[PDB]
Amino acid sequence: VDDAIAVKNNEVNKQALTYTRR
Amino acid sequence: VDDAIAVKNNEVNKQALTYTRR
Amino acid sequence: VDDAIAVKNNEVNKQALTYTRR
Amino acid sequence: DQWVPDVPDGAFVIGGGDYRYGQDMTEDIARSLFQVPDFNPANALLVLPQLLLRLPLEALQKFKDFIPNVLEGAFNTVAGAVDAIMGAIRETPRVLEQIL
Amino acid sequence: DQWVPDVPDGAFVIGGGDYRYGQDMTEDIARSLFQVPDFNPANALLVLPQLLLRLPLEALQKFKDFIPNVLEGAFNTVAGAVDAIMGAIRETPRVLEQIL
Amino acid sequence: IASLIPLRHGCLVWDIVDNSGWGSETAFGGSLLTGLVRAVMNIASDGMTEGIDIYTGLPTYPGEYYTPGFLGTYPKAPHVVFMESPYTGIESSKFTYTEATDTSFVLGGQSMPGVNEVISAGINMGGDFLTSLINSQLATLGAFGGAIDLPPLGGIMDAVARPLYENVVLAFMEIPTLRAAGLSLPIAGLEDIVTGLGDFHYNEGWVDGADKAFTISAIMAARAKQWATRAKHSHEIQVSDAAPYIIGERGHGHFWLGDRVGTTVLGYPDPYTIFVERVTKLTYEWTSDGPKGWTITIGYKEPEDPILKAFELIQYINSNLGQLGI
Amino acid sequence: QSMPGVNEVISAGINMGGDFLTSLINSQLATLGAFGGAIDLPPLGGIMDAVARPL
Amino acid sequence: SHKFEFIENETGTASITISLDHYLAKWIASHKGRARRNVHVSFDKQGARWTGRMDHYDIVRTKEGDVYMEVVFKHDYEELKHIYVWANPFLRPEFQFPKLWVMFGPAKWALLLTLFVNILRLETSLWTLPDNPLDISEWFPFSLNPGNWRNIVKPFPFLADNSPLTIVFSRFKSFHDTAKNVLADSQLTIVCRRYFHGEDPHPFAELSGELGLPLIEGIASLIPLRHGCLVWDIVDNSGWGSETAFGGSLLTGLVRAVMNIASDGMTEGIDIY
Amino acid sequence: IFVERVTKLTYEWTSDGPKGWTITIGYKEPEDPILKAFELIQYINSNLGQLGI
Repeated sequence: VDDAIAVKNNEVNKQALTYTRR
Repeated sequence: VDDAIAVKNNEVNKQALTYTRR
Repeated sequence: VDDAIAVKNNEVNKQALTYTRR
Repeated sequence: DQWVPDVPDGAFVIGGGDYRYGQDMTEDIARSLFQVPDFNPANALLVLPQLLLRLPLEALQKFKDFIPNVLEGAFNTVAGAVDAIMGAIRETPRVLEQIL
Repeated sequence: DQWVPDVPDGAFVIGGGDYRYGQDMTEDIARSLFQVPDFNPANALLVLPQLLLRLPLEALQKFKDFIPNVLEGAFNTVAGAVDAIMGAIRETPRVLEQIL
Repeated sequence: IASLIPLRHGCLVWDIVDNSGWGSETAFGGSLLTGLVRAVMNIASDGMTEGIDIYTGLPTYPGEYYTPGFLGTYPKAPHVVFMESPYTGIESSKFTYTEATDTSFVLGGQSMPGVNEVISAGINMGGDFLTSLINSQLATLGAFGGAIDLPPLGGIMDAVARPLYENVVLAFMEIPTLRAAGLSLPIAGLEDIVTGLGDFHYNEGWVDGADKAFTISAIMAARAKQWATRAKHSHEIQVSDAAPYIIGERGHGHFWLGDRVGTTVLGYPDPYTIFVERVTKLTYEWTSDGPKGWTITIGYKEPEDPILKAFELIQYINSNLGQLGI
Repeated sequence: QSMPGVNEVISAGINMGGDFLTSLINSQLATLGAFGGAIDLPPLGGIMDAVARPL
Repeated sequence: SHKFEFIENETGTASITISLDHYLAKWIASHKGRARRNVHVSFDKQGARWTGRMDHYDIVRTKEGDVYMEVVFKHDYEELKHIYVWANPFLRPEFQFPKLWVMFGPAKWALLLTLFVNILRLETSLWTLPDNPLDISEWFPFSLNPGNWRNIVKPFPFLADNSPLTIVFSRFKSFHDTAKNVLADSQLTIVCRRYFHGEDPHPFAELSGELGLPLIEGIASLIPLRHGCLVWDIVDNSGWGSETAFGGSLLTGLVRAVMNIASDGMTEGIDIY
Repeated sequence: IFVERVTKLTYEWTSDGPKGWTITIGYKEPEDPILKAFELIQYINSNLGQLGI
């Protein structure tokens, strides 16, 4: 379970690069 | 399972409508 | 399953206090 | 209870004030507050005190040391200050007085 | 290292500047910077140069083409410009000059 | 009435209701042993401190509480207690207490209406009346062509002065509070005693200024920040309908949205204590297995999903961002 | 915020009103009659525009 | 269970999960029982001390029958988010000139003095500022009277402050928002430790000398501090401008280096020792 | 060897004993994207407060 939540988090962190920059 | 994260995602999407509009 | 999402939700709420004051 | 907010300037209160909760406000009345009046040589000294009445008292109090024979405490209010200033007007232009 | 930023205007530095880290600042001192001085006919030509010293060189250099007998490069600084403008003052009003 | 004031089918009728009798008579807490304690609040003359006065008389009831077939709460006399003592029917609960944070409020950014104007007018009047006085009696400028009038100075002085005085005078406010020293608070057990935060507390918090509220009333703007930073409790409970209590509007249920209801907390040091606050949220759910019952939030609670707490902050930002554009 | 030029047209007209009024009065009609001699009424346009601005 | 987090230049958080039948959980729940209502924790381990203040607590009863309390605390750094750098600390809100607080100096001095003048304001102090207000020799005898204060700055000698020359500025920013960029560009850490009587040495004691005598004798009598006083300091844990290492090898060791900002202000040279 | 500064420490204890230390070496973004969102919201609120002044 916590592994699937960790995978879902890594996918959202990647998609959030569309909407963010340093 | 993916379905349980998907169900809770759908509930948060319906409650976010308290706070946002087109 | 739902209890694991609930535990992660409680931990995020405790970490959000770095970034917020009510 | 004993604490109540102070009523803001121009805030509507029961009965609607002057302009009836704003329904009787018009562009003509509003422009009359900020615009300088339509003036001509027949009206100018009636127009002047209507400009001086816009002014804050601490601007008008720069005249207090210049007007002769000011009435006791006249510069304590804006209407008294404008009355003191119009009491000092002489009805000939400065150049004619100095030629004479 | 070889790069250090420019000290901003009026910034505090070790020892506290004039106003002792701002502890010696008062409303009377601060108002003296932006208020026009209290003036009367006995003070006015001493008051005038204190107003001219506020001004930038771009404002004062628009008098340069009018003043006679200016010293070499006098309008290169504000104190030198105000000294030149006060050299152009005559002790009678423009109307009395023109009548005579 | 229906012939004189016709209203179409579907007309949305708006009203405002007073379900918190805080400034007249209500209760903030009590005991299962001896009942709820009736009290009143008043704002004292600084606008920030609220006094609590406790009624010594025997409780009275609104006339509806005698009428056949009535059910419902009036804030004069709340009655509902959700007990978490033995034989409780509540499925799950979370009870939260948040401490008061801030002890003085800082406001401002811009000077009050007219302060900048009164200064600018004085600089216009001083510069224009000075060269008027000089040109009229004292002096002239000797130019190459003859005498020159000194120009009016009031516009150029006002220009060079503006950076040095604009938003200097009456541009900020600090409002203090009795939080550190001692107050009586509308929390069960704090109504009659005086308690303060202690000598160690957070010092200052900024009152948000994007709609300029401090220029209408600085006290009211700080009342809103005092409220946001208050000591508070909330209790979220999951319960099935209509035993003990019916959930429904006044006349049909024992309580509704906005009503004062009481509850007890399972492991609390004083087991009979009733915490009283208003119902802020109600949720009902039905499935092909029947009802899941009601989720009730008693008192004010932040969204449990932290993503919804992110949306709540973003709603406040878009509202402040709109007024900064005006 | 007003369309561009609208705030400026009003401000220009208030600057013209006070300055041309006092120019007209000092040219033909009056003087301020101070303790010594006589005084011109100061140009009023800037002070009118300043106190009118928030309105 | 318990959890606690330290963050560089940000508010860490901590939490305790506890049984409701614990006598301290009963003490946390009974807000009647505390006249001085705030609750503080310390976690002490290997000379490190996490200290902070309780934000909220939950009493939770789960569907499965488990009843417990969660207490949540914010780190003492949070004080800096509830302290504002006024345009002039020495004047009323009604009159704020000059319009910007601006200071130029070594970064440790410029930040710590900007904090010290707002701590003087918050402690309602009438003390006349010395030429250098962070020189300890000016604080006694019977000069600063710090004995009742909640917060204080650690004083130090100005001629030893090697931290890079910089500008600190505010017009009613929080101290956190004021210091954010200065600390990041200077590579500096702010640190706070609460003084506990009967277990800590006095915060300002140091043994400098040939014989190692105390530098000021009787310092606890001269500069009294209350129990729980939060002593602020700034520490230079990145020697980037003097000597440090950015990399190296397990075979041959770390490579020692210095960084210098070149005259355009943007490019940094690296000089290897 | 990569050298950088310890920017975060975290310690956790349970009824099973210590879980040890999470050490962050160098400046890392929050792992949970929700905390990345709360970090950008803190930045906006600091800016809105200065735009109001």
